[PDB]
Amino acid sequence: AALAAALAQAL
Repeated sequence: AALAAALAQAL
């Protein structure tokens, strides 16, 4: 989830 969240933001 952590990784999910961050990329959501990044992309």
